[PDB]
Amino acid sequence: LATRISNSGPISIAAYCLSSILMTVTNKYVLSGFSFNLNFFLLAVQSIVCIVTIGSLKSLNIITYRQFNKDEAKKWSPIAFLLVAMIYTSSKALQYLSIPVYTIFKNLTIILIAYGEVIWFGGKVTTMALSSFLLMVLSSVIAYYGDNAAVKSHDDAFALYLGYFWMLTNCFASAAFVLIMRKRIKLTNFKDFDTMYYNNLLSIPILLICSFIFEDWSSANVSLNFPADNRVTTITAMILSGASSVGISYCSAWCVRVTSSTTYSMVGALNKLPIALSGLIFFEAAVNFWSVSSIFVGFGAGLVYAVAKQKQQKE
Amino acid sequence: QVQLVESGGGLVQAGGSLRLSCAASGRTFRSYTLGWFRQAPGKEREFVAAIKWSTDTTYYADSVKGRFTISGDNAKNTVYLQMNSLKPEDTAVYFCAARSLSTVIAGPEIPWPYNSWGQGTQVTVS
Ligand SMILES: Nc1nc2c(ncn2[C@@H]2O[C@H](COP(=O)(O)OP(=O)(O)O[C@H]3O[C@H](CO)[C@@H](O)[C@H](O)[C@@H]3O)[C@@H](O)[C@H]2O)c(=O)[nH]1
Repeated sequence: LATRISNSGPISIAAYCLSSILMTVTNKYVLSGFSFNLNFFLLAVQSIVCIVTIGSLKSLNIITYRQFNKDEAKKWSPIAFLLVAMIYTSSKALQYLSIPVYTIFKNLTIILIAYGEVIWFGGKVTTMALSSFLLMVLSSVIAYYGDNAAVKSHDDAFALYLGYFWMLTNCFASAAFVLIMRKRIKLTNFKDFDTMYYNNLLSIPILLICSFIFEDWSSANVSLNFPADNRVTTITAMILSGASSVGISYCSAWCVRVTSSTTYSMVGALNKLPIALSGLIFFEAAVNFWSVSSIFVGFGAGLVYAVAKQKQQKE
Repeated sequence: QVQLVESGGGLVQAGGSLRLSCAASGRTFRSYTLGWFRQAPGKEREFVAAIKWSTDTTYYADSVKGRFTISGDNAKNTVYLQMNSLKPEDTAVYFCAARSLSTVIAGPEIPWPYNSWGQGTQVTVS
């Protein structure tokens, strides 16, 4: 029976889409809170859960990756730092911004990635790709007006500006992580999961130390973050978030193996709309002319670019 | 540190009126639902009222409909809970709980989605 499901096409895409939604909803649940401040601690727990999960699977012979080598970690530390900066600014941006606004704002990353490659990696941008970049700038502008239509005090606007600062920094940190990691993967030759294994190995020590220096580790503050009554729910949300990162990685390699890479690029772009709607259903998000049309213009822009890369790779 | 602080509790004769507040020592109540619970001396926590900050939609408990009035002043990030015609049974510690999840997944009367809580204030009615 397991063989029948293994080769299925529809199942491979359903598992990936549900694991992507699971990651966003649980991450947003813990992050939002009201008194949550320990962002570094949360990221450290998610990384520890990832290392324990893959360590469990490899023991049972469901996933194969390399064996840690000290000489192989000194050449991967720079990418560990770039991962720390990317995830942290992603938690801050998601903490202050809604899930829909965050998702479309994340499309600004591929503008920096695509134009990052032309300067150094010798790539090019076709007319379809350029037409997309304009639509994702338009979606960004509309969404900014969507949030700004509900702020009427000195506060509730400085919160927006903090959300945009952490979002813009995360855009430049995600572009840097993708480009640099691409440059170094030629040197290291990691293939399927060892890239995730080292990422979540070095990320753990860095996050733990950064939590000690930056976050407030006191008796009072810890009580605010994790009230005794709501400990069980918060802990279960953190565990599901960490194990959802492994679930998406295993279901992504699963999707590519069955339905090729052509369908996986379109599945990632199409899945953005379910991720955005999950914010409206699960959390209180503003609904109006600007915000609703921002989801569909930012969705159309992502779809057009995905078709643009599909055309470029064809020839 | 972000904490919710209540004020206005005290002792009031039966049939009187009172007002309680729930301020914030940090971020704003935008995109949150604020609820008011009560813990009688020897019973469990009970829902009293709730309000959605942005859309100002209020959900009221069964036994406090037509007596209480939860309202929100957007100019100071404070949530009020007027109490009228208090019966002696209202004696309890009133807590304020912030929340982010939506009412679709869990009802407004369920405590688990409430991820923050204030210390609370003793309200006594004789
Ligand atoms: N959300 C999420 N995405 C994940 C996760 N793990 C991996 N991914 C995503 O899965 C993809 C993995 O692709 P890589 O193996 O990193 O390929 P790449 O470096 O993006 O490849 C690029 O460069 C090649 C050479 O220039 C190109 O051939 C290729 O098309 C692409 O542009 C990336 O989009 C990555 O973000 C996870 O846990 N969560």
